[PDB]
This record gives sequence, structure tokens and C-alpha cells, in this order.
Amino acid sequence: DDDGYRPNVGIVICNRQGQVMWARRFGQHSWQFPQGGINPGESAEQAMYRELFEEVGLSRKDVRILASTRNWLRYKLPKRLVRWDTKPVCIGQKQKWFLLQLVSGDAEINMQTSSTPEFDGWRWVSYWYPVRQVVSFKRDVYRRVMAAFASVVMSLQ
Ligand SMILES: Nc1nc2c(ncn2[C@@H]2O[C@H](COP(=O)(O)CP(=O)(O)OP(=O)(O)O)[C@@H](O)[C@H]2O)c(=O)[nH]1
Repeated sequence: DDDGYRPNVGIVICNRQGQVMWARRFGQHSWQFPQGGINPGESAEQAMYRELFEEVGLSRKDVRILASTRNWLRYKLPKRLVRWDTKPVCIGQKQKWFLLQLVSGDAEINMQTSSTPEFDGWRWVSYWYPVRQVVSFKRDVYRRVMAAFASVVMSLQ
């Protein structure tokens, strides 16, 4: 359903110590989970693996999919950030999320695989910290994502 919401996939990568991977936006001081659009003809899961390698340098063999979200979670952009006169105009995102366990070493994370790298650093953070730190208009989504994944993450410790 074309609703003004652009289809998107997000990635929560965890370890065995209750932590998730938190990535620093390239040349910036702001942080986020990896995320990116789902292309026409693509499944959310295929899009997830693609952006996992493009943004984090990890492949299918480096992770286990522990959980995912069946349904969209939507946020609307802030009115001022709405890019008017663009095609297609986008009033927010509708997102599926995947919870991945990192089963390779931390050294396999490589954020330089693309020619326009999305991030320039990363660090482990406790799994609920992103909920408090994500830009305001994403917070309801992140609350729902982490509440769905919290039990699984903790069952590894
Ligand atoms: N001041 C801040 N602005 C933010 C933050 N996160 C996102 N944004 C702003 O909102 C815009 C949309 O960010 P989104 O993450 O929803 C999708 P984005 O367009 O950034 O990804 P690309 O496909 O790589 O262009 C983005 O271009 C920034 O201007 C943040 O932590 N702080």
C-alpha cells in the first residue's frame, strides 16, 4: 500500500553479553542502528543481508538471524524535514527489523566496503541504550523493536 511510507529494514546486531552494535554516522557525531531501503522486487531479508555487508561488512556466515518483525513499524518524519517537491515524496518510513547474533569476531566488522560508507565507527552498547538515544521521532519504533528482541538477546548471556 503506497502510503507515503518508504519501505526500510533495520538491523540489531548483538553479542553474548547483553549488548548491541551502535554505529557512528560517517563524519558525524550521531549514532544509529544500520538501516536502509528495501528495493522493488527485494524481500526484507535479502535487503537486510545486502545492507549488512554494505554498511557493516558482515556476511551471512558471520551472523545468525535470531528474530525478526512480521509487521511494519512506522514513523513519520518531522514536518520540517519532509522533502517537498521530490519523487517520490516520503512522509516517513515503514520498517522491518532483524535481530542478528554476531558469531564471528569483532574484527570482521568492516565499515569500508561501500564507496560511500554509511558509518565511520561503532561500539557495543547495552541493548536498551539506543531506545534512549535515538533521534526523537524514531523512539516509539525503537521501543517496540527492542521490547520484541529483549528476551532473545538476554537468553544468550
Ligand atoms: N539532528 C539529527 N538528525 C537526524 C538523526 N538521524 C536521522 N536524522 C535526519 O533525518 C533524515 C532522515 O534520516 P533517516 O535515518 O530516517 C533515512 P536517511 O535519508 O538519513 O538515509 P539515506 O538513504 O542514506 O539517505 C536524515 O537525512 C537527517 O537529516 C540524528 O540522530 N540527529
